[PDB]
Amino acid sequence: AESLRRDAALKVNVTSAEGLQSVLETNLGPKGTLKMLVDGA
Amino acid sequence: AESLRRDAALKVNVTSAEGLQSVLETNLGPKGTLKMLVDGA
Amino acid sequence: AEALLVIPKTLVKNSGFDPLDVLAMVEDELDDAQDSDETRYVGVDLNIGD
Amino acid sequence: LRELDIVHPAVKVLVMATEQQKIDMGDGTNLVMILAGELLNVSEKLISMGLSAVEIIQGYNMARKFTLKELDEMVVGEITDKNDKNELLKMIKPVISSKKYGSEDILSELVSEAVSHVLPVAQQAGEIPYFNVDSIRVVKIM
Amino acid sequence: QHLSPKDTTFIKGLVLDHGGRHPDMPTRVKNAYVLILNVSLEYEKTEVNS
Amino acid sequence: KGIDPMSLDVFAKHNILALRRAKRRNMERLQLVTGGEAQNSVEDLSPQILGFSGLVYQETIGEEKFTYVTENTDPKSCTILIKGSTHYALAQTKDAVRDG
Amino acid sequence: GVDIDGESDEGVKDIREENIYDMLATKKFAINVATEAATTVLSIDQIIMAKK
Repeated sequence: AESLRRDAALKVNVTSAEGLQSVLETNLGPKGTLKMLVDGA
Repeated sequence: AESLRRDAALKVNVTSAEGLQSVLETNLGPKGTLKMLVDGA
Repeated sequence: AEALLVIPKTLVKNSGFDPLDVLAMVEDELDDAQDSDETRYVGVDLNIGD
Repeated sequence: LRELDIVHPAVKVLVMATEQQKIDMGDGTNLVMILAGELLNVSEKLISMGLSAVEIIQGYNMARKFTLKELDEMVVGEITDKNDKNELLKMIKPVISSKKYGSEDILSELVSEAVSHVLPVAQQAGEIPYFNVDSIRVVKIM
Repeated sequence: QHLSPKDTTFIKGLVLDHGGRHPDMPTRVKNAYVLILNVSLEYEKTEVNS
Repeated sequence: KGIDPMSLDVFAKHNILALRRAKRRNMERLQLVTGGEAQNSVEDLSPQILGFSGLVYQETIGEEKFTYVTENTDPKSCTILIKGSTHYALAQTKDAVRDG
Repeated sequence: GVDIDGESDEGVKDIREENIYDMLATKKFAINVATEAATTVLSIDQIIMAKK
């Protein structure tokens, strides 16, 4: 046999978007949350 | 003070059903595949 | 309702046929049967594919 | 195959089919195993090509019926079943061939002579069987 | 396990395992009468070897 | 029951087919197919006890032999003979017949 | 046919000279057995085993 014919590593691109979605899903709208970021300086 | 939200749990019970479904998925129909099963005999 | 459509998609999956292609062909034939007052049954043919 | 230890159960499938050739016709066991092994190599390229194994099985069934119909047109000669010492030399020669070299000329007259002794005189009669598999015994001496 | 599955045929009556073996038995018998016989047609011996 | 070697030559002159080592459960269904009742004593045998059967021919095989009671007017029974070359071919065919 | 050679030759030779033939009963029976042999292997997509 040879080649691949499976691209399934593509699911990582969708999975990487699922993590960003869950972060920005909570703060959407007037009922959302106020996020805080700290650099350390 | 110990009380929980009763997390969904579940999971693998459905996941184990998907693995068993694929065993009989290709075994159904006239165009399906015939599998060999020999345990200890 | 969506769990009952896996059986016709499974028969065409083992043969390598597109389950979405054979699904749209059956729905197109059922739309013409609803207009007429007759009764005609539609089924999936695995040999030909239609 | 009976003296070898089989690990994978898929190998026993070809072993059971090989024993069928020895029990009934008794000849061609090497033709069955080698041909069955090559059908898997040509089918391996179809798996990588994307062709499903279902249509591959259906393709062999159509090709098998076409081959059996052409076997009747490929017949050259017809054995008269004369059971003559010289006539049996044509069937026995290829059997001894491709096994042991140099003994095909000597063993041709020894085997063909023992067959004509156990067969009676008859023609065009297939109702009553005559030649069995135990009629020929092989002995050895130093 | 002897004959191939392609040569199978339907059996209207009943088939038995161990039949009688004699060289002079006829090949085909048409319109034969079946009679159940419970008595022993073979010689019998005492319970003790003799 | 068994057959003595003395009666082998007697049944050959009259062409009487003899059988031995019959299954007890199979003989219970022979009364329905053939119609004849089991006769325990020949002294009480009646001419109406004899049943009716069709062509009976035995296949010639070195290991075993078969007897065909088939071709009956009112057999009221059937037998499905399963043939196969290998062992798995017999298990697959038996599953397909029982499912049908 | 196919010649084994072993000494020397040019091209191939006629098989009818040595009278090497194959019976139809042997060749026809070997086709049906070899066909069903490879059919079983290609039809099995899964194998379940257990240690003894």
